[PDB]
Formats: sequence, C-alpha cells, structure tokens
Amino acid sequence: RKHGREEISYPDVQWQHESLKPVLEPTYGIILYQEQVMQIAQVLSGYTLGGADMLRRAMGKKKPEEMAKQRSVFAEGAEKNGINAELAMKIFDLVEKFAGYGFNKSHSAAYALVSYQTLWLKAHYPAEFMAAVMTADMDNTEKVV
Amino acid sequence: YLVKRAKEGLEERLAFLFPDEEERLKRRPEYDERLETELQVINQMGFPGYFLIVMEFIQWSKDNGVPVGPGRG
Repeated sequence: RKHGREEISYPDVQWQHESLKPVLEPTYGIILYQEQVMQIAQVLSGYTLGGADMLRRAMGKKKPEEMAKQRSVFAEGAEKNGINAELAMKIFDLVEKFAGYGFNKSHSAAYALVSYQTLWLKAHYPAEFMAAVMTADMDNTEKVV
Repeated sequence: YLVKRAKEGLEERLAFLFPDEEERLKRRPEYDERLETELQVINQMGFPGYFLIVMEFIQWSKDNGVPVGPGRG
C-alpha cells in the first residue's frame, strides 16, 4: 500500500471512514498501534481518553462479557456522530483483530529516537561511533570480527 | 511546584522547537490544553512528590555525566 501496488484505504476498502485518515496516514491505512486503537475510539465514536484506554485494555484480555457491553456503547457512540453503524462495527472487528498484535507506539518511539540518533551519527561522523560499537562488544572475538 | 516547572519547561521546549514566535503562538493552544488536562489527572490522583523526585533525578544526571536511556515505560 506504501508503493501503490494496492489502493490505500482508511483503513479497509469497504470499512473505511475519512475521519480516520489523519490517524492512519503515516501507516498507509494499516492499523499498527495500541495508540491508533485509542485514536479511532476518540475520533470515530467520541470516547473519553480514559474510556478509550479501557477499550484497548479490554481488547488485550479478549474476554467474553467484556466486549459485549463496549460493543454496544461503541455502536450508539458512532450513531450519535452520524457515522454508519455497520461500518463502525465492522471496523471494530478489524481493530480487535489487529489489537492482539498491536505494539506500544510510545514505547517504540522513545527507543526509535535513539536508533535515529545512532543512525545520524554513523552517517555524519561514523568513525568514533564505530569505535564505540567495537567497545560495546569488546570481549567477543566473533563480534569484533 | 510541579505545575510551575512543567509550564516553564514547556516554554523552553517551545522556543527550541518553534523559534519563530508567530508560529509558536498559533501552534501553542493544543499543548497548553494537553498540559493542563494531564496536570489535572496527576494532581487529582495525588502523586506530585513522585513526579518531583523523578524530574529532579533526571535533570541532575544530565547536568552531571549520566546519559539516560530511552526507556520510560
């Protein structure tokens, strides 16, 4: 979807809504993150921040009763924002599927910033840094090689 | 004390991130509103001592020679 081999949807061909575009823009309409689960409940269905976090938590546990209630609140919440009910529910099914794999973006990002810093350094002054890389694995002959 | 050092810490960041003052004004409201929304939950949950310990600790180790890793949960 990044390189034009498939049409980009926000998030699915059928089950998409244009209000999800600013949330899903950076990932080409793919629901990748814990935080996207929560932004979809904010934007699509008008959740509070704290109720949004409670939905993502309930998606981790995957319990029977749990969902059943939120499933209803999320239906009439979308209805109240004029977004189609069947679309809202069928998107909820996709959110729930991808929530199982969903990684913590904020945790990934804090660390990814440090990767970018080591990347920039290596590109702009990549001798000292390499020396440091060697020091990190100094005792290992195999790694040094 | 927390509210103060956070609003004023945000003022440093804002001038570093958006050193054009015209843009800082137009981009600013979102941050102030987010700041106070978070500030409300932190204070009403009753953790201000905790946040103070940690912020001081983090700052001191930057001033002196302790690089801190990305991790923060």
